[PDB]
Amino acid sequence: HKSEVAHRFKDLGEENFKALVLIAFAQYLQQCPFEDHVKLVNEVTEFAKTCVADESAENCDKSLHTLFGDKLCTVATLRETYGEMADCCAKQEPERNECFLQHKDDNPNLPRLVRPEVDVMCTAFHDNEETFLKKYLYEIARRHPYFYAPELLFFAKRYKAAFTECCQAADKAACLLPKLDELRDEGKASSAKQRLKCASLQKFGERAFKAWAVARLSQRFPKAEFAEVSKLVTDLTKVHTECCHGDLLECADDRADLAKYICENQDSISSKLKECCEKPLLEKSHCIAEVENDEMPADLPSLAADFVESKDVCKNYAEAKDVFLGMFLYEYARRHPDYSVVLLLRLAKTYETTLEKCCAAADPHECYAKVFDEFKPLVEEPQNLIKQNCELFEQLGEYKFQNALLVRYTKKVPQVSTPTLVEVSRNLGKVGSKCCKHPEAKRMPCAEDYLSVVLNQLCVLHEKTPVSDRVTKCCTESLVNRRPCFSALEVDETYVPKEFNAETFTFHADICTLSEKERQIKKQTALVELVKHKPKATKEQLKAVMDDFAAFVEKCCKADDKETCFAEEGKKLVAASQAAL
Ligand SMILES: CCCCCCCCCCCCCCCC(=O)O
Ligand SMILES: CCCCCCCCCCCCCCCC(=O)O
Ligand SMILES: CCCCCCCCCCCCCCCC(=O)O
Repeated sequence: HKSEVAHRFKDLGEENFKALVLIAFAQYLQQCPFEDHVKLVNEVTEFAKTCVADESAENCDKSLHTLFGDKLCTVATLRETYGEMADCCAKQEPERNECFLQHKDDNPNLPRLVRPEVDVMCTAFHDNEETFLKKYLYEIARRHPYFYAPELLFFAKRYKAAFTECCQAADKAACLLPKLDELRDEGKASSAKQRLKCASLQKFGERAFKAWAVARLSQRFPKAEFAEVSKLVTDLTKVHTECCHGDLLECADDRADLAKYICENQDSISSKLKECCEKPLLEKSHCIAEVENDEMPADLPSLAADFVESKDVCKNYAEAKDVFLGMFLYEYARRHPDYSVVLLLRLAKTYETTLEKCCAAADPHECYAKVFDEFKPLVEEPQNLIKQNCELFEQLGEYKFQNALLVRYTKKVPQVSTPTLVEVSRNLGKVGSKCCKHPEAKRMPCAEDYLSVVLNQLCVLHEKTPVSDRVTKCCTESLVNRRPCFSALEVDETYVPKEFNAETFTFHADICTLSEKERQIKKQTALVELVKHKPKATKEQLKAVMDDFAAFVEKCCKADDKETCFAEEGKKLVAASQAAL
């Protein structure tokens, strides 16, 4: 163990090494062009083969942090381009790498990536596959400097497979564009989960991150003993502290070590783990982070013995409050993989709250005796919400279910901008389509997975351009209460109806030539403004107006001379709609 570069080259292989080196330079030097990075990648690879041949060669005994920072500081354009970042070069290496990380620009000033036409992509992919995917790996990495490099590499290989299958197909667009749409969405979703996990650790505390994670790991590894989950939670906390700080190497070493440990101690952890532990280094931690929940042991008793019926429950809890709440959490969670994590955390917080009041009252035992009965209004709320919404989703379809959510949320918070209202109703409509296809025992974790990110994205938007104190209130009470708080918002009785604007309800025949997607957004936009202009309208009245509108679209798109219709019937639909309301 003499050369860090040599070691990492042998472990990753040359292809994976070159890609990771490209990503890491793209994340630090986000304004240099692609060909500057390619030159750096090749110089670093040529040097890396020098060390594979002879670990004693000059410079091979250097730290990777040292080698990386030295190559950063050879860039002659550095001060002209990045300014203050060039002053990091005057430092010695502990502070130098720290100085470089401070100057990472998440959310930089780059134009949005345009998806080219399908045949443009396939010709480019065929004509120079490597530079096509690599230029795009550069564009993505420089836009997401904190995105964990190996995972970015895993997205790239999914893109490669989609172009290899689809570009040799009969209908390229039909094959490819669903695969690119799923990949785009999962890419944005991963970025947001990571920004969410890091915000939990930064603002709310290491404690809440361990609460989460105990819950999740106990659902995932229900056969494991509490001490083994505590160990894993400790390791996870370090891993994610490091990765949030932005230092790629230490983050990745930590996840590798964690992956190695889990794979050796398979027997104390989970059975559904041999597949992930068969795969190469790069992929194992990623694979484990997603592994299916193991099956719980069949012989599991009520928790009531350990956690309500004991005397020596207030003593046990006072001896180590967080270890005891963790054991409660661990036991509830391994029994309920059908629960969301946040639901298990509400149960845990409820138990804590009562032990705190009851362990210092007259008789404890009879004070906290009916404690599990407090769980049931908490469990049934998410369950009922999902049952009702999946029934609704199956009656309407996805699009008409979006419209249903659109009216609900506009009435709840009519001060939100119309595009945001449309975007989240549409987003949550697709959450119905995906999660309601699960059986009931799996709808709640599926729903939480999408809602927590939608809700955190919403809250971050809102702190920027705020609009409603009630939204602020949900976005800054507990992270755990965020979804129920939103669900509990009632229709806004204070809102002054937005004043009628004739153009907002003026339609032209271009609506017949638009895609279904853009037709629906044009119409979903008009629905929001209709509810914002008449927030008192009933479900019956709105369905009266909406049906009349869909007969005005069909009549005027079926008609000899389209655009005189849209203005003539349009005058009539508005006048009659203003009158029914
Ligand atoms: C000359 C310095 C260049 C920097 C070298 C590139 C550093 C990237 C190394 C990443 C190793 C990742 C191993 C996989 C770990 C995991 O996610 O389980
Ligand atoms: C291995 C033990 C780790 C520690 C686990 C402690 C569990 C905490 C239980 C209370 C849940 C609190 C949820 C976070 C936000 C809050 O405090 O309101
Ligand atoms: C930028 C500000 C945006 C604020 C968003 C307000 C629009 C409502 C969003 C509700 C999402 C949470 C869904 C909870 C489930 C339910 O519908 O009961």
